[PDB]
Amino acid sequence: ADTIVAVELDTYPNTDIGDPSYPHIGIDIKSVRSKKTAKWNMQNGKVGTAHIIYNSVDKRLSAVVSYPNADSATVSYDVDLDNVLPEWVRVGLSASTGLYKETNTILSWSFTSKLKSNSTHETNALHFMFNQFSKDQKDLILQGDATTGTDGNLELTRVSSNGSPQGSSVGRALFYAPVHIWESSAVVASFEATFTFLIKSPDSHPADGIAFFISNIDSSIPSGSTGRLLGLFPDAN
Amino acid sequence: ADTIVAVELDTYPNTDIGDPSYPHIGIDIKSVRSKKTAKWNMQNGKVGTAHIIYNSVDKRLSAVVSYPNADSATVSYDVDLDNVLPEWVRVGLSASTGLYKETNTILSWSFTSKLKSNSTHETNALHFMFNQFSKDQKDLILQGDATTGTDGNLELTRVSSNGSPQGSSVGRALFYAPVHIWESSAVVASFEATFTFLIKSPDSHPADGIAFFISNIDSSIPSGSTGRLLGLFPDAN
Amino acid sequence: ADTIVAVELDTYPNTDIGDPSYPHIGIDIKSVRSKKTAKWNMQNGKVGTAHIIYNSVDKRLSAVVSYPNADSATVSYDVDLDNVLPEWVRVGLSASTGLYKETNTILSWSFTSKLKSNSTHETNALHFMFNQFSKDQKDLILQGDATTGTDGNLELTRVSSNGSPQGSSVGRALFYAPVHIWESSAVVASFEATFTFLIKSPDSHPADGIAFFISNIDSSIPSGSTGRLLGLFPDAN
Amino acid sequence: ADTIVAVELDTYPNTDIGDPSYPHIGIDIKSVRSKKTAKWNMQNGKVGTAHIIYNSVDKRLSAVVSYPNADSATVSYDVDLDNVLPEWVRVGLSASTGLYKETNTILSWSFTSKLKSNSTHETNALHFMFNQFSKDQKDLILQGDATTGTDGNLELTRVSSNGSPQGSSVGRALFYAPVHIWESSAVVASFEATFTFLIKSPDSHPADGIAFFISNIDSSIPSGSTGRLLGLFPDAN
Ligand SMILES: CO[C@H]1O[C@H](CO)[C@@H](O)[C@H](O)[C@H]1O
Ligand SMILES: CO[C@H]1O[C@H](CO)[C@@H](O)[C@H](O)[C@H]1O
Ligand SMILES: CO[C@H]1O[C@H](CO)[C@@H](O)[C@H](O)[C@H]1O
Ligand SMILES: CO[C@H]1O[C@H](CO)[C@@H](O)[C@H](O)[C@H]1O
Ligand SMILES: [Ca+2]
Ligand SMILES: [Ca+2]
Ligand SMILES: [Ca+2]
Ligand SMILES: [Ca+2]
Ligand SMILES: [Mn+2]
Ligand SMILES: [Mn+2]
Ligand SMILES: [Mn+2]
Ligand SMILES: [Mn+2]
Repeated sequence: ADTIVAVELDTYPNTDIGDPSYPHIGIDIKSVRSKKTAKWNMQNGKVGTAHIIYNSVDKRLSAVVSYPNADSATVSYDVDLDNVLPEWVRVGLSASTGLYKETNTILSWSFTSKLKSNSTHETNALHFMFNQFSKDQKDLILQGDATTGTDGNLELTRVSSNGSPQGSSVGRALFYAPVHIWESSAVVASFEATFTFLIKSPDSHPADGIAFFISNIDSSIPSGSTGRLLGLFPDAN
Repeated sequence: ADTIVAVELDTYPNTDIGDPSYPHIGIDIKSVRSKKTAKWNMQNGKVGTAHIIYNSVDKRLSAVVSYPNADSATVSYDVDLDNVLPEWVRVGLSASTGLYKETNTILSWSFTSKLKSNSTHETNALHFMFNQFSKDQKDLILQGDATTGTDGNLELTRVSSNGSPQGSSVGRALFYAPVHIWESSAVVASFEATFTFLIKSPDSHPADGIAFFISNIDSSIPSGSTGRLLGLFPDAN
Repeated sequence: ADTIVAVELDTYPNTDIGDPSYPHIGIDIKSVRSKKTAKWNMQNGKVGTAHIIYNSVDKRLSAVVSYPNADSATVSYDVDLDNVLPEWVRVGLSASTGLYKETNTILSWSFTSKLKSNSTHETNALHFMFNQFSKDQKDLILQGDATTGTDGNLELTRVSSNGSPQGSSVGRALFYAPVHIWESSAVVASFEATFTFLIKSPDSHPADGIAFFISNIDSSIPSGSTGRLLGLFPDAN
Repeated sequence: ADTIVAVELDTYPNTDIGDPSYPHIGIDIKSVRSKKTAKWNMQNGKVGTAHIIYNSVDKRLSAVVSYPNADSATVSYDVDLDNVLPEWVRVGLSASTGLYKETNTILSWSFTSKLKSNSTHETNALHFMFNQFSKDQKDLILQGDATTGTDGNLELTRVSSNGSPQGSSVGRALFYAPVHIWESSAVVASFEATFTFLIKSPDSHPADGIAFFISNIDSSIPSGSTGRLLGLFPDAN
């Protein structure tokens, strides 16, 4: 099984699996049943921004999602990631559709990770920024239905030539290099991620969502994870 | 005026104004009587590192002070800086000596503040890093007894040619440009500061401390702030 | 007299002062008569980008100006800036109008300067990024007619409430802190600047241009520098 | 295949394959016979720094190698990397020993590449910084005899437990993620690399050198590349 820590932007309430009865953002620690959720006023067809931050001193994972001239939704959860994740991890973006569907377009993604060790002036850092995706983006491992390059964007799920999102799709984009997210002798370890997205549905209920995730480096899409499982979990427990 | 938020590295216990009876690190929100403290095992004559972090989503000001392969001291306090500080501030380093003394040497100092406002990708940022200070450090406002260029370092308090710290000294170094640390339409505002210091005392009785502070842009050393007031407060209330 | 090194985006050919007979970009070392110029196809009413770069190893000052889906114009000049400029300098943007006029709007500006000294891991750095300007931008010294905050933009020259650029205007925006652009013991000193602009004229010939400049820290707009002198030079020699 | 661009720090003169008869630094464009060299006063047993820079506007690859307060060696060569390299590359460090030997220790390594494309503000960037290497450095591909974690450093060639370098050794360390160093619609593409090394030889006769290189992503050490071929070339043509 993979170890997944994710920040989900869930557009479809699967009441039967623990979702709140509204679009929401949530912190998922190894289960799709979010440990904390916040009401999110998703704006169909508009470009939004999600900011995710964590540092080993506060041990608080927080995320803010906003649309220009709208209020933000923010959710935080106290978690000591050194007890949940392996030392080396891969980071990525995941999305899915099921009966209902929506485009899960990523227009930009940036990430920064820093390990500041005990003997200062011994920081290790990794930062990558994507403001354009190209047709053959060799630094991204694309899984499932994910593709790059259409209008210089990353399409996490299948969308037809005429712009229509397809149902029962699931895809993930993971950055190629392993990330050292924590290490025993660091006095401060922190990371921040930011991505802009465009979710638009034709049908009355967009589904299923987008998630920022951190996993074991060899993670792959689980069998049966389309729909409500966001291409992250094998079951809904 | 002046409004001060400071992270103090207090080496002398002034139990009459609320200090614990041991060297400590504390978060000072407009008063020398720290809102939160943590015991600090100050190592006389060794170079240590202080890391200060804050972000408006968590509204938690945290500081870590370590020495190469020694345990670190950490202190955190929940505070919404938008309700304490002006929008525009100046950041700096302060130090003082009283009847007892020590060298308050700064070997490097860096700071970073970022404001990610409402609109997709509209970020404002400021970053400066000094790993060596020159005799004519034009981008620093030196107040009191602070000098630069002695061995490529910043001396916040008076030291004599022979390397001996003087009593009743106070000095502060402020970065020249005003900093926008908060703004009403920012989705996320955050800052990080790091500095390495060397506190050395001829006898085993150092006083008074070093402090990283954020103040109104027009701040100047208050009268009588040597000693226990760290060059920061006018009184001990 | 001030010492000015500038990269001009000149929209009006003042043939009588040495300009080429077309819009052009040029490297100005202490004189408005550019040491090198390149033909520039200015696109009225479109947002463009200028990138300026220099490093002490190559001692080449280069600038590229482009508009999306258009060819860029680039100009380079070999100059050892340590022999032209003071060690400490202020950097800014300047613009002017004369009989003919245009808006000289800056939508974003970012700058990075680094001094890497001999004993490595002793780099000094300064970076600031502005993607939004506010009504009271305290970290910018505005000179002449320059104002900030209209649509979160920096207007270097006067433009009426109804959006009309005015003639005989000149204004400059300089970053507040002095910049150390070179120093005797650095093994590498480099800087890069980037700004996006929107120049639109109602009249048949926009004038006069925008310039990125580096000057002595106390520089002020010279008397008679509106029009063709870009608010940078006292005469046209 | 393989296509190699490298900056070599050559400590042993192989006058038969074109080396000057002194230790030198050189720019190698697909051949060990450097296109340009500069004399290097290699200081046995001291830690030195190498800085490599390149930007597509000037199309000039420059390198500076210095030692604390000693004169630096500089070498520059005009080359359009878009005509030599694939779009996607891997960057790494290489070293070898032959009949004579030395330690080829890397103490820190950082790299930064940025692509500023046509559209206002659409920049892609990659930055990694290693100031300490762990035994399990998962984001580095180690080829040959290179190992990490010995004292927090990268040993590119074989050293014995007692600190003695071995002959006929070759090893390379490549950053895990492919790097986009050039792209057809980029207005500006640039990269900077810095690394600190320590070359120590038991006798006063070190060989063979260390080299920073950029290659096709699938590059592996060529057969017989120990010694003078620096683990980079198959032959000496
Ligand atoms: C009706 O159920 C189907 O569609 C929804 C919405 O798309 C998914 O959440 C769910 O997994 C799938 O089984
Ligand atoms: C005994 O007092 C004096 O010396 C101590 C230590 O320097 C200071 O804290 C104090 O303000 C000053 O009055
Ligand atoms: C016709 O001349 C006037 O207008 C032009 C264009 O605006 C300026 O360059 C010049 O300085 C001013 O004297
Ligand atoms: C005399 O030769 C041997 O040793 C030298 C120095 O190590 C290498 O350059 C060379 O390739 C190898 O053949
Ligand atoms: Ca759901
Ligand atoms: Ca005290
Ligand atoms: Ca002109
Ligand atoms: Ca050789
Ligand atoms: Mn959910
Ligand atoms: Mn105290
Ligand atoms: Mn001109
Ligand atoms: Mn050679």
